[PDB]
Amino acid sequence: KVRPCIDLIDSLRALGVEQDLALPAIAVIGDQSSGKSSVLEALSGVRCPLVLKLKKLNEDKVSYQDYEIEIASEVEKEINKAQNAHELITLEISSRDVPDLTLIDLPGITIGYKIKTLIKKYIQRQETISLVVVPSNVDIATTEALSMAQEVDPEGDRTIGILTKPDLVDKGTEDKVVDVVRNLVFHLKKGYMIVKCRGQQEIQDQLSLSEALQREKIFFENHPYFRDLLEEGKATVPCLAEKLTSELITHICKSLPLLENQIKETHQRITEELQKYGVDIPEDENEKMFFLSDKINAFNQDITALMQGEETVGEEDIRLFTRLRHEFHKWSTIIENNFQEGHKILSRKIQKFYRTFETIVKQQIKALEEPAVDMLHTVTDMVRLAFTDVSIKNFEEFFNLHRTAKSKIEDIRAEQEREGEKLIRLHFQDEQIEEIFQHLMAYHQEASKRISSHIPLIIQFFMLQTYGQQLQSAMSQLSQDKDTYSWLLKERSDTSDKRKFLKERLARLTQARRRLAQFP
Repeated sequence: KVRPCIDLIDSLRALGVEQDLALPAIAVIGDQSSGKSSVLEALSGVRCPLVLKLKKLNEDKVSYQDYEIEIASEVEKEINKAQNAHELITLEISSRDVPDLTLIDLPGITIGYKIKTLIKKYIQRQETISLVVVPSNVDIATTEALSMAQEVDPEGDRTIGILTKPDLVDKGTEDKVVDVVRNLVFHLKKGYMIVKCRGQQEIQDQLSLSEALQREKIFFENHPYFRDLLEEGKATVPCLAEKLTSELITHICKSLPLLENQIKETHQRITEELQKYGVDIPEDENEKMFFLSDKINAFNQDITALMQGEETVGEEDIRLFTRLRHEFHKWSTIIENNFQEGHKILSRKIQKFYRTFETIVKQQIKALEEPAVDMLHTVTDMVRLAFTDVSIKNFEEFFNLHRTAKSKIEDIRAEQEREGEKLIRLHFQDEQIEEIFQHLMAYHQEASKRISSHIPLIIQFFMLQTYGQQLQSAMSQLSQDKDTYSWLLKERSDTSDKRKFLKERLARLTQARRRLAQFP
């Protein structure tokens, strides 16, 4: 309760988690000449977002990005150095008088469009308490500070007001200031406080900061309007310090369960989104082999589905096997047309008044040779298209795997298609082997059937079965050649990087859980 509640969040902040996760905080809103700079001086005792981690010392540190310096006089120079070097700068101070309190200071309001958005970036989170610093003589209605605070915190339930430099309050309107601090104008759950600090003329001398601590108490003890606010514990820096730490702790404690609820669901969101980008490539050579082999197996199964007309397809389209059945139907029609036209051609020679007629049927049969070979070509093209479309679906992220697959797909096409043409072509050399009209016409039906049957079977044999077979064999052999694993498993840098960032994000999220679970 004492100090740990604060130690908790700040280390979660040091985790770099704050980008994935909202951490309980007091954000310090600065105005134009609000003198906020001086108020922090009062608490600390000594621009892109500054984190003030304050710890009060018996026994008796600055970090820009990764690096740090150690000592209290030198602090001023280290600050301005780090800046020149929107990223968090943390400052940890420890002395007997400094409060136990962590604040985050933002650039004061005034390329301005950007500062609002930076400020809004912190303020809009219901886990942020907006700590508004405005000079007390100016109307609070006009101040940009409150307006921002109000834009984000409509009900004033996460905002705290600091009125500054109560000297320059126009005489006659002291009671208006008192109504604001007493909460009578714009109502804040967490309230108002008023403080007096280092003005223009003392910052030039820079007389001692602890002497100023005694300069407040006599300003408020003697002031006729504000003496009443001190009796009510709403005036001075030491009072301000106590209230802030009281309020911070109350916030952190209130916030915890809704936060442990928030980390879980974020963890999920990252892990769900992490799924879409595959998995890591194993360091171990053997695990590498199993990884590649599994990838080969799924390619090889998608190829298999094609071979069997089993592959999963769209509602309108049809399976490759079926598309080849339609080619094969077109082919039968070609046989049918060839058969009858040969019938017409033969009657035009027999009643034109033996082996002259044998030759004529033979020529009618040979004419089918090119339809057959075209069909060979037409079908390999379909399968090649199919096989490469599988290689796309499986190996896009692994371009060498895809490159290699394509290469085999092409190499085995050239080989199988050659073999298929050979057998088709040779089939039409093997073929040279009114009672005459019939004998020839019956001979003609036999030959066609032979041809109508074998040609598709050869096409199917070489360009679908043997083709798929060999390719699968070829791919499966990649797993034997270990010194190519490094090349084959090279993957796209785009998704390779996307995964890398998420794993890092998820890592920091996991540490967070760990430290949060440790605390109770």
